[PDB]
Amino acid sequence: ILLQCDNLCKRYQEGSVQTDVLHNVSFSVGEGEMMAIVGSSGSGKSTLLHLLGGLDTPTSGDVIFNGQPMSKLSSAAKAELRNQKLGFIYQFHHLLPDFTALENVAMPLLIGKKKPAEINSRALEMLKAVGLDHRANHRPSELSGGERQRVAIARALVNNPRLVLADEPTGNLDARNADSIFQLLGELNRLQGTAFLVVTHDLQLAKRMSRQLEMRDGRLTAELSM
Amino acid sequence: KILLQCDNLCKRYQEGSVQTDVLHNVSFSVGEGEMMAIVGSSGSGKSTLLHLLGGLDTPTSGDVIFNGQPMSKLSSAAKAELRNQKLGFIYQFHHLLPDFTALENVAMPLLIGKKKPAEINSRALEMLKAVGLDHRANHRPSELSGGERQRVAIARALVNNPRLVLADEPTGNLDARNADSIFQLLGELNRLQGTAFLVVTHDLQLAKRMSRQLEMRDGRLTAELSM
Amino acid sequence: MYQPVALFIGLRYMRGRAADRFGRFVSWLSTIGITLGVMALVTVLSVMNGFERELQNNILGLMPQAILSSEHGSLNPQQLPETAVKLDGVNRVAPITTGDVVLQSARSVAVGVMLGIDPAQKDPLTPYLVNVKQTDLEPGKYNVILGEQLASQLGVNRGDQIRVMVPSASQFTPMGRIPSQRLFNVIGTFAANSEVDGYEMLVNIEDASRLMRYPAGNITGWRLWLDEPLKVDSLSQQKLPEGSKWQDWRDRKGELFQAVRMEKNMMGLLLSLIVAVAAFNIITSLGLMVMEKQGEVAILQTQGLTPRQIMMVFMVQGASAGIIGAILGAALGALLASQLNNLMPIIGVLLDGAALPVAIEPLQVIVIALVAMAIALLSTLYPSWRAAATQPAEALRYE
Amino acid sequence: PLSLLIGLRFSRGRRRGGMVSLISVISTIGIALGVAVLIVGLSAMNGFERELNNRILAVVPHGEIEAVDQPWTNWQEALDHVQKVPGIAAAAPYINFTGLVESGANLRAIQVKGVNPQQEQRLSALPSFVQGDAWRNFKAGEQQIIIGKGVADALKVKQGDWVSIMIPNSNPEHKLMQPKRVRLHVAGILQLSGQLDHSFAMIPLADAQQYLDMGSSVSGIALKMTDVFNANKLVRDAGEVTNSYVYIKSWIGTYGYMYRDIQMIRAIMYLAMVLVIGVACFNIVSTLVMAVKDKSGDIAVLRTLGAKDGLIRAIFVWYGLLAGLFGSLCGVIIGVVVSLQLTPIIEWIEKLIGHQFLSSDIYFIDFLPSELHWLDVFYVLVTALLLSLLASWYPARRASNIDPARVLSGQ
Ligand SMILES: [Mg+2]
Ligand SMILES: [Mg+2]
Repeated sequence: ILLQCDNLCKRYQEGSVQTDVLHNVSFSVGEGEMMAIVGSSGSGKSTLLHLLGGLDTPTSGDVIFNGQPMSKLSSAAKAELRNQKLGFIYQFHHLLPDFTALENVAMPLLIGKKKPAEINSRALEMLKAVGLDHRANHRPSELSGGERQRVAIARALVNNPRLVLADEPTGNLDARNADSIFQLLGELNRLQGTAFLVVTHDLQLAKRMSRQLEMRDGRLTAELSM
Repeated sequence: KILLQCDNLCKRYQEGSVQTDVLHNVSFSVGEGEMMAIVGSSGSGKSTLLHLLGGLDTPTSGDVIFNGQPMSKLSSAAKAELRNQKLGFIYQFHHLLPDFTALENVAMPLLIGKKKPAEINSRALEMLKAVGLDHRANHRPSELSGGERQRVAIARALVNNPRLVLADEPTGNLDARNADSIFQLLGELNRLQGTAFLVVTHDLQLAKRMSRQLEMRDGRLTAELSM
Repeated sequence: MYQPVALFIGLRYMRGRAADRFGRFVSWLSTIGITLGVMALVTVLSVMNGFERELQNNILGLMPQAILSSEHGSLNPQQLPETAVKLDGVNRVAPITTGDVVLQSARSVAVGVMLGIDPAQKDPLTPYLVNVKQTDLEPGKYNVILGEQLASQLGVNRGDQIRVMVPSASQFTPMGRIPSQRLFNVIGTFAANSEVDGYEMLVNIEDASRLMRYPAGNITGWRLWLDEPLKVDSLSQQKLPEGSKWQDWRDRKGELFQAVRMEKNMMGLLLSLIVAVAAFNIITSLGLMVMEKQGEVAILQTQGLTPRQIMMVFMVQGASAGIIGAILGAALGALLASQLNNLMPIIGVLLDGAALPVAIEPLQVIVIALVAMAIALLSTLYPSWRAAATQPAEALRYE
Repeated sequence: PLSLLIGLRFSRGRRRGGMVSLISVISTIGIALGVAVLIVGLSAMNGFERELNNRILAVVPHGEIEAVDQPWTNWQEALDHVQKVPGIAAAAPYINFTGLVESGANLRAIQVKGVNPQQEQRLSALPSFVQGDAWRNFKAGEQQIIIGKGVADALKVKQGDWVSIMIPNSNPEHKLMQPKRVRLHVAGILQLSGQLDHSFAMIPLADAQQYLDMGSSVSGIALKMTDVFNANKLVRDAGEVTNSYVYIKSWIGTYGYMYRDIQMIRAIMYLAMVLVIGVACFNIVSTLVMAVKDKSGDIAVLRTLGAKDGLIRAIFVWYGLLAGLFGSLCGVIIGVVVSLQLTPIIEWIEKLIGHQFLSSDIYFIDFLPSELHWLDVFYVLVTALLLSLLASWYPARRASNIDPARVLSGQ
């Protein structure tokens, strides 16, 4: 067991109306198990995956990672976790603007203080894996739309996390990087015991994860019946 | 019978480190009431090209002619004139006013044109219902989710009925639902109204709806789609 | 690159993107403000210290500043030995017989004071004497030296002797308290660049004692040089162990004392205004910067950085900015302070103040810089903690 | 109006509820503080000149026209008609001589002065508030003499007695004529700041009748410079109206090394005020420019939507106008309150003791506030509003000029 949801509900209300998002979410992602999430815009996928991590306080639920809830973890403990076990990717991915692609990819390692040489070599390892070594000297501003997304993916997977949460990892890219990056994740899981949980809209390859769930305005329907 | 006109539209970004060329002698045309689609790989230079097409990035060694008058030709007031009634540009990583709700953002081209209180409200809501998020007309971009803000941007682009509509992946952050429905919307727009379209997209199932789908090929737009 | 993440992140943020002109000189506004504040404070403090020194030396230095004695006179051993005479400041011991006198002259009658100094010891006025033997000055039948503002102008001039009177004397009670008077001889004319000339004169030691009351060999008290005559109030308030009355210069130049007190008070008020405005700018700018970078903070927090480390990330930038600002301000303030004498083309015609500067590096300059350091550190500390508590998703949504 | 709506929305907060953003409130507070400190400093500075020629300079004569030939040269008819020049309007005569006080007490030397009854108030400020009201009406006959807190304090009596000075050494010529005028009682006593009460005595004018002075011709005096600083050395090319014999004595510069202090203090004051102004202006400008730069993103969206230069200019004009107006109002109110009611704020921590800012300051003022409003607050308000508008305008123009798509990606 890696993920554990017990009626993970949420709702945003600033004082105007009660805008419910989710109703009693419950599932699990097995160690070294892939899954895919499908649905329509506004369903609440991104909010759900934010809740899965320690990056949004749930209203009436909890998430257990390795037999220990997220709000359980202290701030230092959550910082501990985010370096070696979290491979979260951001929709509208956000990157440090004053740091080039190489440094952004190397930041998890710098925070872990691995080594100068190891950090550089491994940042470049993963950058070549994603395939933007030609734009390793460009800051996010100078980078185009897709190469920054690939930089975010590499930063997520540079440190070899146990679990990889994603928000449309390949939705701003042609079939090239979509298919190639699915190949990359596919080898990752069967070369390394890393599980994946990716939200995507491209239904041709959504079944690569297999067991593709369907977020449906609260609860993740097991069937893909729309 | 001409709306867009490129004569060796070249560009290059260089801050003093290296010469990072983007485009090499771009040349094509988009006919009045003619659809087109652009395809290619990431980093080709589609977004930079479409920025050049408008008066929103200075070309290096080329020019763009709209209605028989270049873009750098237009004065600042003249370009502001143009952008209200003829430009329907959509932004990749679309940027919206954060302190203004969706309704006001959609109505901004009209407010800038000072149409009417009543007409502006009715027509903002017209286009919002067209894109189909009436239940998020009171949410600011921050409160809006990822896709509804994109649809808000599309509605803002098409609220004022522009002659030409430039797009940067209008439907790449949305499921097949809004992709197909919004292509239906643009399709009626062209054949109900003499508006041309030029959309950059990665979904190749529907890229041929525009027909004559070109291929951005790291400089020059290859006529065929041979990768 | 650098092993410490906080230092690297802070330095990179300090460098900035530098879009066109280093962010149109907007990125370094914090350092600019620190520099301006430090420069202004240093210049003001140096000029005020110079003013105080000028008043202390060029005016009050020559004239007597304090005297102690007993009721109407001292005793045979000067009423006391040198012991229990030193209380505060740089005090020099010298017998004196100060007393107001009337210097009647043929050309015009005038009044003034005198000093009963001895030829053996020096005084502020000894180097100013010209064409006279100050060192070899015996009584010579009550010989005196005075002039260059009284004898030369509106007086009997050098030579021909002059009259000297002491109203405080009871010689013959029957008439209207006839004072003690005698003819004195002039052997020189001191030239002075202060108020001393025209109001003061020099007499041999013990001649004033013989002329006045009380036994010969005694004096009217002892001169006491003060390190801070500007603040002589504290000395006057304190009572010396012997119980002798504390005379002071304020009994004569009270107007100057009150004027300088008021001027210093209101200048301190102006300095307070300067400090308040500068500190407000420091807090405002640094806090708004730290709050501006909340999105980057959120991105950083989700990948292993603790709330206690981002605080260091911002404190590094704050300390670097404060260091640059303080050093630049100190240098510029020192230069401006030691450049104020000139640059008065037309204002100097009627305002010949010259803004006498004194750059006191040891303490005043450094304390300002350290205070700026502390203020910047705290200002970068608090907002950083405030922004480190918000959930990253909430911050990245509004961003 | 579109511009006002956009400006107000931009000046709104990032979250619902509070309708004020952090940056806008901060800029408002900064502007208010700058205006308040400027008002206080200018008021104190103006009060400096208000008090300088009111209690420390008016007492001292502003000039003198003494010469070595009084009859018909400095004393043509009644006096030299120096009133012709408009610089001054009260000359009056002036006679000075020395004397001693004989009262069987601590004898003191006094340089006495001659003053004309129903006069000497248009000349100097020595006539001051005192219990002996209507004293001038009692000054006549050359008998009664008024002294300060000098020989009066030295002697063990006051106006309650009639002890006479009995000037025993009134020798205009070296030969001891010494006409001892005795039984000159005093019914009024005056007090002045610090010293020189020991050498003041009021004698009715034309005292030469019995003091053996020669005739009704006396030394005289003139040159009551109203604008003393601007009148400094202004007698150059002037003063010939006196037609005196020898070069007249100088203006208050004769008692030099105090006027030197005055000028030096004024210079330091100007320096400090300039520093205050610079610091406040820099703070305001920096805050406004930083805020506008932070709001640069939306300008590109407006420009690409078709917005013209006029709307962009008007939006930030309204923003700056609102911020400056509210901040200036608050600052004006607080500064006026402080300046008008600063001195009355006497800390009661110690009952009429210390205060750490008041000591040996009697007949002067601890602080020196003077609010010459309706001519100085207007300048501060105008300068603040200007600075605000210029700071708002300058970056908005630059952002609008930049290709909108370029700034949307770069910044
Ligand atoms: Mg999302
Ligand atoms: Mg693009």
